Amino acid sequence: LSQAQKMQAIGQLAGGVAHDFNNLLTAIQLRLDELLHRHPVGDPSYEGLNEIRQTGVRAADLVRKLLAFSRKQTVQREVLDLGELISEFEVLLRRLLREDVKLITDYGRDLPQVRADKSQLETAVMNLAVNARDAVRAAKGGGVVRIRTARLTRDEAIQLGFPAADGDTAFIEVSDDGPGIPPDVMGKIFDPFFTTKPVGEGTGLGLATVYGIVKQSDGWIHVHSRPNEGAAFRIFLPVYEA
Amino acid sequence: LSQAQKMQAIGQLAGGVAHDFNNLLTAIQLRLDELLHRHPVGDPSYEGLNEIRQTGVRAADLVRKLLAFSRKQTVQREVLDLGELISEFEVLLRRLLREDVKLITDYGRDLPQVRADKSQLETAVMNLAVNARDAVRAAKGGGVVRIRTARLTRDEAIQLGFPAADGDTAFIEVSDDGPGIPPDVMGKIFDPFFTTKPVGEGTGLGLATVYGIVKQSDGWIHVHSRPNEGAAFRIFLPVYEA
Ligand SMILES: Nc1ncnc2c1ncn2[C@@H]1O[C@H](COP(=O)(O)OP(=O)(O)O)[C@@H](O)[C@H]1O
Ligand SMILES: Nc1ncnc2c1ncn2[C@@H]1O[C@H](COP(=O)(O)OP(=O)(O)O)[C@@H](O)[C@H]1O
Ligand SMILES: [Mg+2]
Ligand SMILES: [Mg+2]
Repeated sequence: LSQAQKMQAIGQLAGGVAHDFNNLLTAIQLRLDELLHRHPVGDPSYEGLNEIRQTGVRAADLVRKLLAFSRKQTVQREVLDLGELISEFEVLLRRLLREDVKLITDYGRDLPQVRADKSQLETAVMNLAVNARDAVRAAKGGGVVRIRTARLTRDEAIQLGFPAADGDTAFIEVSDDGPGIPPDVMGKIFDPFFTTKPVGEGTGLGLATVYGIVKQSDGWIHVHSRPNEGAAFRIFLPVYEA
Repeated sequence: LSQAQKMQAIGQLAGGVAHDFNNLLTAIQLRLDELLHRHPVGDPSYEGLNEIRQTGVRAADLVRKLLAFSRKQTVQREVLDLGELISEFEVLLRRLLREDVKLITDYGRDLPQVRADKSQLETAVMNLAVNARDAVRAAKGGGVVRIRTARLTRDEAIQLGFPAADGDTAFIEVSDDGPGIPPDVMGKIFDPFFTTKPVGEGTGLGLATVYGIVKQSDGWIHVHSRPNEGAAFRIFLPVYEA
């Protein structure tokens, strides 16, 4: 879980980099094949652009083959009671908060069955919690983290965050009383290695891990957060039956 | 060991790619800053080269931060008896050969103490063995893998393979009766993801793993092999005392 779950993080970062990287790479390929058309065989600039083109084909290939390997990781999708899951999380959740941070937990009606890798959801939810914990250091006394497990019908899902709800849906939400996330950053936030926290503190690994896990679990994740009025990360998973 | 040692491989590939990649990247940077000097602000080609330059600064950074994370892995350097190590390896070595492949094992005099991660050397030696096993499928009946644990004085080391021997030195060697490795390829052989074996079979992971482990262990690795007269991979580690 610090060894087996570092292996896990590598999976989810490798998957996200692969996405960012390949988009960048396309930008580069477009531009370079454009320059090659401008400055072909005869031009002094052709050799330099070609050498770059072919040396880039090589550097990209290594990266592609590494990322692809660096994912190839294993998951046990269990049927899990959603409530029973969070009740056992409560203990670590209590462990890492303490100090001041008031914690309030809120279990809804008719709490659904959900298909997922248990150890993954643990991490997902812990990453969110730790995030919420650092987001309220400033209030000392104010800080107030709130996690809200619940059911949701297709309609209740859409307004809460998830546009593409087929039918019923399971819902987790780690809220907080922090400063919130400015619009400037809200887009870049699950980006691998993105952080506002300084060099030695921040890594930018956490939410890429979360994003990957949610996506990995047939799931949608969505945030609403205003400036000054605290963050709130919400996870949506499909309900299970058989 | 299939989970904990996939994590291990990621370490050693990430470390090797990092090396190859950074060399490629330099080639590209040289050429691109040259083109920017040729075609500056005013030139139509300046925008395309700059856009490429800055989008490349971004794609490289992700890769750098991933590789650097993707290594950060853990090792227990034990003092290990060199002979006692290989005797327990004999069992897996016997496991994976069988069929035809004649095996001969050869334990030298005064068999030294060596400082290393046990599970790593297991893998290193298994990767070599599996390699030797596939390298003699063609003789059916001929194939003959030979592993040769032994001591070596500084001089005996130099002629066997290792130029930079301080003093005494521990020596492992997995030889075979295969076709050998042509000069064309001998350079590219520990390169991450390099293989001659076709797409579905080969991965090119094995010897990058080995190279990394040897280097990881204050160690030198060297091969002599002629065309037609079978491969022979040799590992040199420093002897231990305290
Ligand atoms: N609950 C929150 N409140 C305010 N800002 C947040 C919260 N969670 C995440 N962020 C912002 O999003 C960034 C990305 O999160 P993460 O991937 O965990 O980075 P880090 O690991 O450095 O915190 C953080 O660096 C932070 O700037
Ligand atoms: N004992 C050997 N005899 C002949 N060729 C070898 C031997 N060991 C390695 N090679 C060559 O070196 C390449 C690299 O080895 P490795 O990294 O294990 O690649 P792979 O995993 O595909 O075998 C092999 O693909 C093969 O072409
Ligand atoms: Mg975090
Ligand atoms: Mg191999």
